[PDB]
Amino acid sequence: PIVQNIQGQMVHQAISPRTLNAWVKVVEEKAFSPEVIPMFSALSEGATPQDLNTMLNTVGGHQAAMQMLKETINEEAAEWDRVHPVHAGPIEPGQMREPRGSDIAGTTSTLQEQIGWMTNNPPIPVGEIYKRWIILGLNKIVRMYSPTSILDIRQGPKEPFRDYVDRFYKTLRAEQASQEVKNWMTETLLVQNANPDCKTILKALGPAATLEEMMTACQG
Amino acid sequence: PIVQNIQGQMVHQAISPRTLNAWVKVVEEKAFSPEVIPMFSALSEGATPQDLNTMLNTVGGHQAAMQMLKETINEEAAEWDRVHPVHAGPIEPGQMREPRGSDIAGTTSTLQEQIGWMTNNPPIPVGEIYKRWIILGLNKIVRMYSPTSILDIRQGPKEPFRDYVDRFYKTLRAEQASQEVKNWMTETLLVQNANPDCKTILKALGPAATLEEMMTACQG
Amino acid sequence: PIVQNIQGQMVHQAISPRTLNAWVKVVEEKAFSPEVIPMFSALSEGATPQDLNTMLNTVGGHQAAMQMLKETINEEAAEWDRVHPVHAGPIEPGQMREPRGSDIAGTTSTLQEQIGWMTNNPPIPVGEIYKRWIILGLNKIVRMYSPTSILDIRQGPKEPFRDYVDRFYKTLRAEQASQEVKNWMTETLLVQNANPDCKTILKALGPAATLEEMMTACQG
Amino acid sequence: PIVQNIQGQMVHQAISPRTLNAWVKVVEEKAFSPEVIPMFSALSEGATPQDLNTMLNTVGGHQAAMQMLKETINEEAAEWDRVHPVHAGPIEPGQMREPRGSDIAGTTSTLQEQIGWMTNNPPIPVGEIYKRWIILGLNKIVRMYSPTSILDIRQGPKEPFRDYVDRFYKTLRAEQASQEVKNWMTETLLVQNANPDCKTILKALGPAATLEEMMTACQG
Amino acid sequence: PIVQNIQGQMVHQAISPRTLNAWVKVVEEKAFSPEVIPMFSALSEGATPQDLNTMLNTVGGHQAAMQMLKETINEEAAEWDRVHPVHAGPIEPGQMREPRGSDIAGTTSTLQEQIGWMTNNPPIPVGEIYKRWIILGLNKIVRMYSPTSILDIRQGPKEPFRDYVDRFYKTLRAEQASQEVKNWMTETLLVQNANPDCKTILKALGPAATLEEMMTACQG
Amino acid sequence: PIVQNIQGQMVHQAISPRTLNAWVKVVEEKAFSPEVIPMFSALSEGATPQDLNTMLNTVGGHQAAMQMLKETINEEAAEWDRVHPVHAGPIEPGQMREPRGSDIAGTTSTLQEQIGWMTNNPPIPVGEIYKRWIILGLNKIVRMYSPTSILDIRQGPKEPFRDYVDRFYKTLRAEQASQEVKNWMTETLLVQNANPDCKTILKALGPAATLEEMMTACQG
Repeated sequence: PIVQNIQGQMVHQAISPRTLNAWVKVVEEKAFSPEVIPMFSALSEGATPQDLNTMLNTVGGHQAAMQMLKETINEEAAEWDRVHPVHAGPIEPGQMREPRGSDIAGTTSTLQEQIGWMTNNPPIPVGEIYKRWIILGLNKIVRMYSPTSILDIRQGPKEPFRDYVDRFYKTLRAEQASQEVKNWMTETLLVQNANPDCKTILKALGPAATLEEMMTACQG
Repeated sequence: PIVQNIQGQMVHQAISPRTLNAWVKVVEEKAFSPEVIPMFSALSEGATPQDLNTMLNTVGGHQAAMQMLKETINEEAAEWDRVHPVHAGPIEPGQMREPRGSDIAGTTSTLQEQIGWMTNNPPIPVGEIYKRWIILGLNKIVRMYSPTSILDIRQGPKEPFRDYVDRFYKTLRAEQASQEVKNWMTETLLVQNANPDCKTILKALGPAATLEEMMTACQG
Repeated sequence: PIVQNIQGQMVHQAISPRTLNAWVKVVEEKAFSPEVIPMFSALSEGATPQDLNTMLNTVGGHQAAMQMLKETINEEAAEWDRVHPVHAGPIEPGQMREPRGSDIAGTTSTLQEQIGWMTNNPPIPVGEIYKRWIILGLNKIVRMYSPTSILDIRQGPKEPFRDYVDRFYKTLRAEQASQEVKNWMTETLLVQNANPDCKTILKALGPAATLEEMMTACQG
Repeated sequence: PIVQNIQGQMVHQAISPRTLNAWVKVVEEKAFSPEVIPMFSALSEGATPQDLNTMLNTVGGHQAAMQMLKETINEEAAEWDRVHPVHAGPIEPGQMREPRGSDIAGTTSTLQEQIGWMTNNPPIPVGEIYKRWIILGLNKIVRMYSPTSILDIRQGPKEPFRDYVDRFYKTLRAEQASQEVKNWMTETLLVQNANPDCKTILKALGPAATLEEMMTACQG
Repeated sequence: PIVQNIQGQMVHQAISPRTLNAWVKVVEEKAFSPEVIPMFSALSEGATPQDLNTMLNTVGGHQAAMQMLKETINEEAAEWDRVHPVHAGPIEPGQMREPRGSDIAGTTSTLQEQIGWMTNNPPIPVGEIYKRWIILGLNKIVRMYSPTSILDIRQGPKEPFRDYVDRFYKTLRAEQASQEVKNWMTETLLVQNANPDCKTILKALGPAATLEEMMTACQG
Repeated sequence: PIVQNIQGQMVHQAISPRTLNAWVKVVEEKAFSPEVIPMFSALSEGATPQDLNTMLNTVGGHQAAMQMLKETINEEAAEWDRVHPVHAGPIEPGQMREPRGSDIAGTTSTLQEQIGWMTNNPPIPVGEIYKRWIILGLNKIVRMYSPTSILDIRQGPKEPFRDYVDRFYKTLRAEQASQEVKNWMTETLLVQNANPDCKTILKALGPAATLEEMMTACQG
């Protein structure tokens, strides 16, 4: 990634072997949890496109998901190249050329060019754009990987309300929806697909009640 | 997180994977207990709000408590923006914007803004307030996760006194009761809900019995 | 813990994750033994009172021993406040106030107070006093945690002599007493509860002999 | 590996034991996987040829693959020496001699020679050439180690479609071919060896459709 | 232990918890091999007597060996007090007092006195003498631990010569003898208790032969 | 061992327990293989002779190889003191004594003398010579530990070719044969001691077969 030395100039540090060891390990160990995506955001803070590509390719298995995310990367690069024109000519000092889709993807770029593009003034967030594309691809793969839909979860006769709401939130984290409508599901379906006793309890308590008090009422 | 060098000037540092690996493991290994709050408070000392958000997002399971702490953060931010109004419209040159309800948590604020806020002169303890809010949320959570109340704790006919008093102090530590009422009840409810023979022995020993005397007498 | 080193002494670093993780893991695995006393003393060499509080709060389980340690610390703090009264009236400017009985435990004090009290000229060893308090508490804990007394140790017909004396010395170390009677009790109890073969061997050797000759005598 | 940093660049540090241990573990545990080439490229980022030799010598087992790698490296070094002949006669003073074909592999060179070659002005990237040789050898190794060809892959009546396409893409990644034939062969081979139900589904969808719709079509 | 900072003055650094963790784990896991004492020498390089005392006390179990080493320490301290007189009077700056056996052992001394004694000119190797006493005690313990004597090992009819000589040297590392006589032992007992066929082979080859050629002849 | 600081001046550092534990695990884990000599050469790079002595003394088991390496060290020291006579009797002021046969290994020499020798101007590579001697000793050890000669390798009727060629190259690398004779025999013994059907198939290809062809043709 990129680090700043104590009272020194901006220098580029190599990839973290211990972090990569953890990243490969986490996927195998954790299977494919939704929390894995944040994991990538925390482990790849300020990482270069080459480091991101190495971290993606070093993963063993999930080749179908890798092909899907590569297709999404190609589509995003094509959209970027279509929305932003490309100009050619002499390169003036202090100003870099127009990055293309393949240059943002990092497949036809080099480490020195990436450093020059990320250390310019103003900086070009090529790494940030690639990381956003990667996390969007991971969100798509975790949406497709969801075994149970958001509208298919219902509280059973013997299933506790704690486990019910836990699974409901786990499916909501993996479902596809916008941020505004995201509250509508957890406000309506959470009480519309519960056990009838706690349904009546929450209806008598009030719909505007919060999760803590509604659970303390459903537990008692 | 934040480290202090021998020179005197501090810089930003990315989140180390070892701390989060331990944090994910400690939450899973220890489940939920009173000891998790201190570990959390000692492990995330001097960290940016984004690091705490990632730690609260990288946890696997128990999404109910995560939603509880998220709603607690939202309520605290609402109370903060209600009690602290923005009376100053324009911003002086060289000064950064005041942290609002959504900026104090790091939802719509980048890491550079948090760095500039925490490194100001004088510094703005946004991370400290966020840690206090998370500690209050965890207190509420461990109070909800109590298996039973303090009044229902009664020693059985053949159950030993060691595990009995252990469970008693365990369910008393997670209680939101004040120090005064806890010190008042620990002198009465411990002897009133004990083994009859031991209870009579402790009552005949005197009204100034301490912990070690009770442990030595109740086991004989 | 506080760090006294080269220029730049005005530094304070929190507890390292490796230390705290190791202490919680070792205490649970080793349960309670006389051995923990030196491990705790070595892990907390020159630590701040808040660090000791965090280390005492990180332990999970055994709430009775923790309550006994807390009440012993409170009693010793009350004794210290009784023997070292605080002076009334206004304090002199530039002179730090002496630590009170409750300030040693770190319950009503802050970080800057203990930092100024430890880095004062001359320094005030409040951390050493708190460590001695915790050591006395752990001594009382390991004394009350003794399952079998020292007099109920008798070697069986098939139990080895080495294992017998190992158990005997472990039980003797678990209990705290004056060494002047220990020198007599070890000699008047070791050579009395051995096997008949080892008993006649030590009788033919001599009571005033050393221990290594007794170990190498009845071996095998 | 080479360390290019602030003043004091003239420094050579050996390979860290942790990275070498991680390499040994990932070689022993996973044998050879299509993802080992990015692992080697990340763990050996900017290393001296001696470091590459030490990493290639610590491999456990699979002597045939190592011999294949060695002979490929020798052949490519011979080709480099043939295409880049060395100039005869005396060398100019102060100008470092060009590395020979055998000097790149580090079989007849020393540490100071390659240090001066990599730190010259302009630098000579012999380490990158050796890494290219090693990754080409690894590609040949993973192509030879292919247990089943790409045409002998047929999905059974009960095997899932996701695992089938995962195995297919894994076998395709294990083999190295031109980019202009792979996009045609995958489309002409995937929609033929699927389940009858999934075959009818994809026939109802369309040949020129994307892969995500094929994955989400016959799911469950 | 004692360390020297880069371009700094000689300062005493605190003890490392990981060292004690490795030390407690290795002794329990490896029981009492002769190499354990050597391991001790590497872990206690330049450590203060308090560090060695804590390391010995933190060991779980084996209180008999602890009592034996404490008795040896007391005997060595008494011998040092008898051979070196003790003087009293005013302490001049720059010169330390006469170290007593109780001060060499470190049971009745503090940290600052030992620091001043080890950082004086000329330095008084109190820690080195204590470490020598401790390794002598460990040698005595590992000699007592030896189940089979050096003269009781004989090669069986089906036992190979490799394991035979391995066990022979393992027992020789645990017997009580000086190096001058240890050479004669490892020269004559190796051929006196060997296999008769290999005995005749070595007699035909020659007694002055080294172990390598003797083993290569006995294998064939 | 020996580390290089950013300033430029190097200092002495004690052996880290992690490297010693890793070496012990590798020795315990893999017994003896031709691949452990590069592991030792890369793990103990730039270490004092005392560190190598401690590493060779802390190993548990296989004392025959330890005695072999000790005898080789003694023989090399004898050859050194025989070929390098001490012609200079007096020692110049400021100059250290010349390392003798017993001083080059560290038996009767302290660590300070070794530090002064390795930090001289010009430095005396005593550690490098000791490492070369240990490498030669380990070479002799792995040559002796060869199960059989190179001629006894014969592929059976049902034994596969992969494990056959793997064992062949293993015992060839463990052999003391020179680089020329190894390349001379690897073209003959591999084809003359194979499965008859495969043997004839490979002989029908020609005298210019490569390793990949031998692997792909024999398996058909």
